[PDB]
Amino acid sequence: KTVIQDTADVYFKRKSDGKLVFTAEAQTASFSQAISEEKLRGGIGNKPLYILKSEKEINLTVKNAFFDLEWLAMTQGSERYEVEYRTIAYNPDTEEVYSDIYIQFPNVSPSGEFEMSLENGNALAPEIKFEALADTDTDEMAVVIEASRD
Amino acid sequence: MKTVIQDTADVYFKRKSDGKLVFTAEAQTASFSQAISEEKLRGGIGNKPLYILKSEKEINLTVKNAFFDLEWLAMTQGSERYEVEYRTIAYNPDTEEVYSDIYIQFPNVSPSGEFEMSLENGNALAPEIKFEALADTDTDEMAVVIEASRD
Amino acid sequence: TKDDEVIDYIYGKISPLFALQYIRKIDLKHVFEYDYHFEVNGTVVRHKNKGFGYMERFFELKESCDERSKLSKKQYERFNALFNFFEKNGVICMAKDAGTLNTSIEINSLAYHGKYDVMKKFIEEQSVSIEDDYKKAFFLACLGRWEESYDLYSNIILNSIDESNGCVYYLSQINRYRIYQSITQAVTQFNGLGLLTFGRHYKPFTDEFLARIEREMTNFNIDDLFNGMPFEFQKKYKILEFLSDNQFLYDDTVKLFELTNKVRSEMSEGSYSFGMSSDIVVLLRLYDNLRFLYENCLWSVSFHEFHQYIRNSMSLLIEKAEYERTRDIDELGFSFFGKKSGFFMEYYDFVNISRHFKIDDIKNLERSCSIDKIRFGEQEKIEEYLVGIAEEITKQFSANGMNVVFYTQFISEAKAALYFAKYVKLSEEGLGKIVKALLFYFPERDLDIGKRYVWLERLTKCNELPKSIISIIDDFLVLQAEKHIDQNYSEVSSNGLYSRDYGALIKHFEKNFISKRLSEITLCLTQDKQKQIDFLFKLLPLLSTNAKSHLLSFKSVENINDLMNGIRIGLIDEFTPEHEELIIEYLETRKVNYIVEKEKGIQTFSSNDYMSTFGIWYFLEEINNSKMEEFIGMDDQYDFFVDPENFDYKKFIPSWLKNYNDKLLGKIAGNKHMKHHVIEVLKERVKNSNDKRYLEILMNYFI
Amino acid sequence: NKFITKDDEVIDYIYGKISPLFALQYIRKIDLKHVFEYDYHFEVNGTVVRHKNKGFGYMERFFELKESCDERSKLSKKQYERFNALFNFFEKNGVICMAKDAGTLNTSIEINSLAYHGKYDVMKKFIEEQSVSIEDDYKKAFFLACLGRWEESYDLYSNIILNSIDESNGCVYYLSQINRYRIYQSITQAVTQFNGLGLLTFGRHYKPFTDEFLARIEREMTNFNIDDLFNGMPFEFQKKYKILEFLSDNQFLYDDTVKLFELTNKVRSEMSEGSYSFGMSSDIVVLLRLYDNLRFLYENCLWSVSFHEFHQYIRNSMSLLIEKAEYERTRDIDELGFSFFGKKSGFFMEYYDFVNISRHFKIDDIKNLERSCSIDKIRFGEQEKIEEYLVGIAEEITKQFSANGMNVVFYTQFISEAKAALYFAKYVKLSEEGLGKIVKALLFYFPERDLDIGKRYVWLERLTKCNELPKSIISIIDDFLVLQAEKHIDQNYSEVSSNGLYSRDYGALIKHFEKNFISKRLSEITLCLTQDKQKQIDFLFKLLPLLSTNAKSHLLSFKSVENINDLMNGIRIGLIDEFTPEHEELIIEYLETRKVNYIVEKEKGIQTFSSNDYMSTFGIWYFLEEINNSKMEEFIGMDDQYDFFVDPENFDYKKFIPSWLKNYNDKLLGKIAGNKHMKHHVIEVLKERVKNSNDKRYLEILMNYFI
Repeated sequence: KTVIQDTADVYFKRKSDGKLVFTAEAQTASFSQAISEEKLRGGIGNKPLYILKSEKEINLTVKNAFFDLEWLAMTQGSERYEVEYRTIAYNPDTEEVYSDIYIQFPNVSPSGEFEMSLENGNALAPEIKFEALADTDTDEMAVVIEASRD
Repeated sequence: MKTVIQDTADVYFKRKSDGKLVFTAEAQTASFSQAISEEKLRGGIGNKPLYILKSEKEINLTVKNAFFDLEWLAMTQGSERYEVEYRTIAYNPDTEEVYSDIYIQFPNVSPSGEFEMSLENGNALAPEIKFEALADTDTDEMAVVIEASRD
Repeated sequence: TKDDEVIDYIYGKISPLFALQYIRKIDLKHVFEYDYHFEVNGTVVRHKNKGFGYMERFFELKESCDERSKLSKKQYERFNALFNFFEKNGVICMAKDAGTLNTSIEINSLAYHGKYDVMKKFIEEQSVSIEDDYKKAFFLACLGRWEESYDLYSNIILNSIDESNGCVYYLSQINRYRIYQSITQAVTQFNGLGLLTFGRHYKPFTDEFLARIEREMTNFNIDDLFNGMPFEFQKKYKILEFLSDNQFLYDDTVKLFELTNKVRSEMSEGSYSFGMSSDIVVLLRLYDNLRFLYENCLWSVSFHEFHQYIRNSMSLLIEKAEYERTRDIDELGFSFFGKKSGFFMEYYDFVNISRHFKIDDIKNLERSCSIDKIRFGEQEKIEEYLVGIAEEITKQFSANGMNVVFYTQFISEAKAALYFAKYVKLSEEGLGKIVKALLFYFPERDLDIGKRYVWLERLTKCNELPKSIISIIDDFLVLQAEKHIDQNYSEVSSNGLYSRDYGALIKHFEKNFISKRLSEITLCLTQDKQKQIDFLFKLLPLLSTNAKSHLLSFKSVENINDLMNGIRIGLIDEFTPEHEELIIEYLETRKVNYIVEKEKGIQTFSSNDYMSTFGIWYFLEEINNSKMEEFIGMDDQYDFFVDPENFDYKKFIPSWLKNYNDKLLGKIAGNKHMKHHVIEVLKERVKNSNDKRYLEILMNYFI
Repeated sequence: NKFITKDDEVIDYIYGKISPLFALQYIRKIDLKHVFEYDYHFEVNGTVVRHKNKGFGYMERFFELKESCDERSKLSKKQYERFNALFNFFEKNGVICMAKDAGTLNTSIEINSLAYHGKYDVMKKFIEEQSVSIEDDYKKAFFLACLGRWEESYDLYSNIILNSIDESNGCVYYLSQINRYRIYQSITQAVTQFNGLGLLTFGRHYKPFTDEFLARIEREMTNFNIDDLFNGMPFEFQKKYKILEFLSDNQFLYDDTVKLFELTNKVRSEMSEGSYSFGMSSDIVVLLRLYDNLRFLYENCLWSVSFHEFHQYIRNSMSLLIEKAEYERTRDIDELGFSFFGKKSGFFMEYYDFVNISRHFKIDDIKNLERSCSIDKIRFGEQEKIEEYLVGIAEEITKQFSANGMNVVFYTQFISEAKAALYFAKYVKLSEEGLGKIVKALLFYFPERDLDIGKRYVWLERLTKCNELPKSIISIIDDFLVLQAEKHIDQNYSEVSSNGLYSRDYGALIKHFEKNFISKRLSEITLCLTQDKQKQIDFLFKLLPLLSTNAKSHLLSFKSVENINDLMNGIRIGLIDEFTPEHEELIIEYLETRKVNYIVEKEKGIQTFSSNDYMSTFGIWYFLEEINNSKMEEFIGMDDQYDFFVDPENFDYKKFIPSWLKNYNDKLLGKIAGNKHMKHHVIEVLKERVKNSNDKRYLEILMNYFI
């Protein structure tokens, strides 16, 4: 009858400068990696000599009520939105905080459904959905930093 | 007339060794289940026999409209294990004409339902009850089916 | 401003809640005029606060040390009371300072634990307070004594007018309405169906009592009960509106529906959840609802809607736990969740599943969850609960006095508990008690012979078989043998198992049994007891050599029923021409019957269908007689077994393969004429259905 | 009700108890028990049974009068008129006859609201007309609300609420007040969500409402408490229209949700047992209840139809029904499984079902249904009306986004329906003109914020699944590519995507369907371009097969290959046949740089990922014989798949991910199954995964290839 719960931490940041938008927590935090492929290409040209058809899409989700008070007001009155996750992991044998986990995305795009008009007064909770976006150059999306040097 | 499509059924119980027609007739829900199962209860034998099979086998029933009777109910107010007979009507898809009636009879039936609804809001009657088809060691039992439409 | 100005308001709008033993955390939003949110994990979040934060100051003071002493002695006592009350309900800190939380849940009601004997001691005791009378009435109501509970409720509601406490009056009135409803439904179901289910007419309530309760509450409505309460009770106790009607279970059920949809979407998508998952919320809410409804002596716990809610919550939790163990590796799992902390099922979960489920629901769980892999902890309390159940059953059904009303409310719990005892480990003496209770004194009306044997094997699955259980089974089997002496004592069963399986279960583990009692019984058997010789004929392997020699005389020689019975024990090892002749005679009679049925348009399905084992014998060269080929067209299984090249495979029902013994399935994959077709139906069934047995058959033997 | 003994008195009683209910167009059947004080019970089928009656069966008397033509003539002319009005009301509502005599019944479902059918132009024309009555004003208010003009909707509702008491109408006042409250709630949530996240989403601070309107809406109804609206207003309404009580509180979407939850539990339990149900199944009740609810909330002009709670209800009901249909498609029977109900409706998805799925679903839930059920096997009907609906969506989008006019308020409501419709139109056989219009609307005028260059390709390809590619669609995609080429002059454009595909895949898709597609306009664009402006070099080289022979020679003189992206793309287009040692040297250089930055990373200890692992493709090069160099082996230990492919002998199978096999081609899986070194472990891991999971692709891969 005793249940142990954990937390996380989320940090947005727009590119070309260091404007910081962040959430204190990520309750839902539904990280969803998926892979799906279908039949493709005509098959002509004899050898295909290539098997790298890949469709990797990454979806995120955050929960908060903190939209930052410094520039939200100034804009109130398309340069990427790169995110940096941060969390902690512990060694099961010792149950001590020894590792810090950093997850980084260099390019994201906010895609929220503007149809959350509910019927009763809710607990705010403006859930925000994000999608990993990639250019055509190289690398991008998944980068993970691992602590626990000792 | 757009898209609903409905049908109907019928249920008749009986008291064995007597002509007492005391039960419901309609079977609104009328779910009917078959299940054959086996396990490792024969996990080991002396080998070189011939077989036993087994298959357990058991069939369930449940009907609900109530209003059993008032005469036979009265005479019971003051354990043949009972028998049931089903009567359903099927139509030919090509012509959609009433031509076939199905006769289904189970010689033995064991009434055993959870004797506690205890629902918070009073319902519109319909005390759904279930049945279990008992089987003996003699022969046959289970189901006897007759098919109409000798046209 | 001043700290005293903060703590006085909290006492002012919290202190009246001391009459209740518990309040659920999410209900505190009502007592503060929707000003804050109090999550199921015990944290604090502001919603409509615009003035001073009277909420945050209390936790600030609780964390601080020197500020505690800066108040007056009366205010220090007030802070102590507020601290104690908050700690009892699990409100720990606020969101900003929230760290790691370990919520504590503890049910202390004697009703949950099923200690009926302690209830019996408590009831025979002179009460000294109104709360004691309320507890005694609830204890009687759970004990089945539905008649005196009404009188004690009337007395407590009559004596509670002249006291400044309306909480007892309100709760007692709700309970009275509930017991009246239960009595009405019970008598209706009795007079409707118990004359048929129980075999007789049972009238536990006199007509005067029903007439009086009807006269008293013909004109009572539950929706307006709160509005009739005085304005002070309207104001202080706003936390108790949601209990007046049945809208409370509606509001919990809709939230469970949303959570279930979210969990199912999560499972289908194959994502991960950080922070608080959607199942911990369901578990916490379920436990809060349980302890709310139990500690405060609310009678709503014995109704169908509560059972449905707890059933659905537990089913969702177990399904999520099963899916958690079989998730794919991907490339993120090990770093975040390594050394998987599986969902342990403790004593509380076992009691919940046992009490609130029926057999069909547990079977449905077993068909879609490998429940044997799940760990089972805290086994001593499980043993104590099971032994108490067995002793209560023995006491109830040994004396002449059976409480039918309590019988309807208790038999399901004992049934489910003895079923679920398969996955837990048992002590030797406790195993003896449980087996004795299941075999001897459990009623036959609700539990048949085949069901009894299946339950005995289920309980045997996890624990070995010592000598005490063998002696117990031997005693019951001797009792059944001696009871089978009247000319009309036929036996019935739902799975067709009977006493032969009891003999087989004895023989499977221990091999050299003698059973002196049965030898004594059979030595004195003279003649003219046909069913008595037939009963222990199938019991031959458990008999002595001298008893066997005695029984071989006046033996039921070769009748088809007797042939199958004798070949199921090993008396016949190889066929003789007489056996083939009898098989042919049975087949010819069946063919004439089929001609008659076709003339009458009748089709039959029997559990005593010998029509199928004949093809099995023919295919494995048991019988070399070659006149079977003329009976083609009687049954599909015969045609499939005897003529593999002539049967039309379209009639091949794929449910047949489940019943085949493993050596047939080895032999079924040897002939060319039955390999090209069975493979395709196997693939189709494994692709279009989720039955794992079909996949096993396709994988291990055919491939 | 204890004085009802005469037939004419029976008719008078029923008229007195039904007459107030002629103002509404339609009423829910199952709520008629509230009117008659719980006396009877109207089953969703249309029959009736006795529940709380101890006297004369007045409903039974009316029913037996209905079937007796002679007795219908035994009444006064006034009584004949009352009986005729009762008959018309009972036929429109849907009730047919009694339960004890009910035979085969065919209940009718029909929706007439113009808001449901998505006919926006006709609705605008109706709005601009001059009003006649107060009910007309109610209709125009609803239509304005659905059109995104929430500013004037409040004004019209205020006018009708001010003029309501003059005509002594009761229903209009109640309904207008409720709609006022919902429209206020929606305006407040819209502006709050705007200021919250639309600043990041749309890129600007959109203010479509003036501040004084917000001030007024805040002032008028600060202390509006909705639960008291029924109770506080005069008694004649409290005694006549007791059926309309539930619209006030929120329980009107709680009771139905709980009942659907119970029925879903029952259906799921019956699915896992194999039970056969006679009579009215547990799934027909869901369909009937949903259709009655839709008729009530759409015919009678209510604004509770644009909320999340109702969408959840429709989603769950439809998902349960489709699950039941898929299960009923495939199961086993011994002899009598087909004997009972020896036919099937097959869940023929009609026009109303398609509108329901389009309006109240998102992409994620449709994807969940695709994963679980097999929608392709379900039949489709009236392919003409669905074509009209889709063409209407396309024309609305083209009209809205073609001119400078954009209504953000309408954009919040229309785009989800547009997306759902264009996604789900994959399974329905389309025409020629409709296909052309839909393709044009998708390709040109659909906003790039809600649909990047990635998902457009997915949606177009899925619309080509059940159809062909006629000349018109090829020409219009060529037009899209030419617009892209004209656009490919910006110095910063990057063509970001969330799927990994770009304009080259559109051309590849065309060339798959029709190969001899020497492009015409792109050829001129390539010819007119010189060596100075080299931003278009990437876009042109990605799209090499769509060019002329003279353009081929010009690009041969143009362009260059120096880094590994050029090599990989040339491999993607099939230009490169083999490798001279120069490309091998480049690959070796990249691998060497990988080792040095790898030792640096190991010194600091990060790990990484980097996603598009070119070294997995390099291991594929090595295994599949096309590259046979021996220096490749010096880089063992980079990735798990790298060691799995390059040196299977010294590769531990613990580090094998089962999800790699999803991305394996026919020939590659055949080659890996043809080997013997690693085969047995591959079968063992695939079997372990198939046994305990529900991924059909895993079973198919295990069966077809390795067996």
